[PDB]
Amino acid sequence: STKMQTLHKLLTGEVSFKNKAPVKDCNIVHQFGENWATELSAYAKTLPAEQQKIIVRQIARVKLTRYTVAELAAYCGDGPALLDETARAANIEQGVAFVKAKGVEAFEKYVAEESTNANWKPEEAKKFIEDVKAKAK
Amino acid sequence: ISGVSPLLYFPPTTTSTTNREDQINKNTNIAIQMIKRYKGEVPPHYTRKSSATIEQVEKEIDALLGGAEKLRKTSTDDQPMDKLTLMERCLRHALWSYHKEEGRYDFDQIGRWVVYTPEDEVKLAQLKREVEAKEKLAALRKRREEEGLPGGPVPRINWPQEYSSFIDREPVVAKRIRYDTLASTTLERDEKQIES
Amino acid sequence: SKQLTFISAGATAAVLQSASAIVSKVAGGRVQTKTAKEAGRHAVVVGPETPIGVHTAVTEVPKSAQDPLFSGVSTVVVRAVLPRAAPDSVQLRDALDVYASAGIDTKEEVRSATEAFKKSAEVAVGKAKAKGVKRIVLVVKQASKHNCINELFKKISTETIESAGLTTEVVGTAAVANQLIVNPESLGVVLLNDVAATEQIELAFAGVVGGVSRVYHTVEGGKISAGHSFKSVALAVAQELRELGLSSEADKVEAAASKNPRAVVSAL
Amino acid sequence: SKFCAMMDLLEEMQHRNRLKPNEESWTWVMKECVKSGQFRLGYCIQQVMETECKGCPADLVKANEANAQKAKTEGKEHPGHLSQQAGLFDVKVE
Amino acid sequence: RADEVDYTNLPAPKPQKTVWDDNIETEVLRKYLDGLSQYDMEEAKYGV
Repeated sequence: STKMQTLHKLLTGEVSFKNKAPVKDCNIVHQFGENWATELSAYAKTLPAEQQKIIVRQIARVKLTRYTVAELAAYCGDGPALLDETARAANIEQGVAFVKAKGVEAFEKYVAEESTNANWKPEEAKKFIEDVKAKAK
Repeated sequence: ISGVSPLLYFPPTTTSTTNREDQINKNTNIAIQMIKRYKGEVPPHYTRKSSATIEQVEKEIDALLGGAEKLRKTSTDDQPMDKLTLMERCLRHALWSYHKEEGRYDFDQIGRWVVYTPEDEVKLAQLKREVEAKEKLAALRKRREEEGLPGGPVPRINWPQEYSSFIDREPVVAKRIRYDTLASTTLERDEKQIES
Repeated sequence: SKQLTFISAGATAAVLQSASAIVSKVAGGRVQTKTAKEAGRHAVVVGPETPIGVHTAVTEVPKSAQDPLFSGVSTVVVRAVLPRAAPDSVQLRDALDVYASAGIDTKEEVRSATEAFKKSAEVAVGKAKAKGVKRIVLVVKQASKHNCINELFKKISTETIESAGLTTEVVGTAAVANQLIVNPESLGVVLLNDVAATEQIELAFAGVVGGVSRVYHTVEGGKISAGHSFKSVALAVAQELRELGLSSEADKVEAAASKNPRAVVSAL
Repeated sequence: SKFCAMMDLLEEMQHRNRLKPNEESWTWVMKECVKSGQFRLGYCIQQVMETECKGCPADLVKANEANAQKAKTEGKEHPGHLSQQAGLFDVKVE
Repeated sequence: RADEVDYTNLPAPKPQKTVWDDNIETEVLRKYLDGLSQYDMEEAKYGV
């Protein structure tokens, strides 16, 4: 009960972190868990409609916060709903340029190393490398 | 780096064609402008009363001091000097001040005939470090350029550790961006124009 | 007969071509569309980069183009823009901080910066008074490098605002950016000092809201529209046509932008 | 550090066990100094072999000099912070 | 049933000062490189 109450206050802005740090996707994951969104949506159903709407809106804004400011400015120019596709296309274009620049095997090792730091799932990394390779030809 | 990130990092070399020429040329434009402001205005023009070259003056000085060689006598640092020695010191001091302002740096003669006060000695020692260091830097960059290694400095970092040690990805990415551009770019001026 | 001045600052050719097609198809040829690098009125600037001749960089949340996520939000983000010199020349925002370290005199540059901040402060307080807010939020990057430009910015912005009778709250860049993206209803008027990070924050806010057109106030006196994406540029053109005295055309462009952001030209 | 361990081992052998190191032991030390690039320790070991033993393997002496030449030309003969000019009030006493 | 955890509490991001290789190029740029490291640490502490 306390965790959900704390999370609701945190998203609403009533409750601040110890060091007044920004409430991004990364910050929440380190305390409330990776799936903080899942345990919050179910809890919100036990609240009036107004609170439910606020929780949904705050969750959506937090997800948009998962990108850096530079990425948002470059890719979120034409709305947030189209942000994900635009960001994916730009990343794919970078992959194509990398492949055309320094071969494929190095790109394969590069993507694998990037997936390590990215915490990317192997399936997602494999899908990305296949997509960029297909885009090349 | 907590949480699954949206995108993978790729070298931010989108404008990889940062032609070394242009970067150096822009550096030249920046450097000259600041130097002009710091100094101020070009000093008012001066017309020479007599025409003579520095080489001719040096040759005349050597000829004048060459005849008076037997006449010269070893004098200790703590003994009164000879008229000959006084003339030699003055002439060489002026000549080597001119040469140090021109660019020729014979750090032995400039030491003997220009260094009197300990402050002067400190300034000379600083100059010797700068001249030799700049020179050896060019040699390092020369071999570096022949190898194709990035002209700019590269820090000794292990980014795989960096992502691991952080809790948010935004600052980590930015650091890669900054140091990637630093190494990607060149940091040298067109000294021909700087000296001019 | 009439003229619309298109400025390009770091914009891809695709966006500029899209803007030219939109104006030509909507206007119908009555108003010509000329391209330049500086203007004071009837001007649309395409691209993230700041054009030459703009001192204020205000942006708001238009009611018509509010994204469903950000419905009802009302906050005005004004970025102060110092005079822009040639790309090769050292910019004032950097000269004001590096010359002091090098010992060079910084009197004229300080005077120019002071004038720019005063104009930006006057714009910010006017917006705050119009909206009725009592306190504004100054944004200054807390990096050690920018320990002089921000100091002057705070010294002047607070002086002008306090003279006007409103309150000022100073904050950094990361905290304000997170608040503006997550909880923007708690900020009424936010001024931003002239830094690259602030420019990115302004663009991110203009895009996250759903795509809007920024307003630039120039030295000559006036307002010019600014966009960076297909939707933002389309809204910028629609506002510009409205200023020229075209209501139906402006509404059509706005409707097309709302419906089909990336392909407004074909949509309308 | 391999060199430190071997020197300590020799110290134990000569002092706390009363055994004189032979040529073989010193040669191993010299090889480690050459392999590790520590060209200054090689000079000291070179004299030690020339003093206690009968000279040094000329192969290793030349190699050690070669190591010195490399950083003699690379601007890494002395750590730079040491060579920085300092002053009475320009030194940071941690 | 005692206290479990302060979800509000967050471990501060422990900064690390960037270290440059000791070459002649570093000595010439010692002041400039040091400024970059200070800026990097300031960015890490504040966040951006």
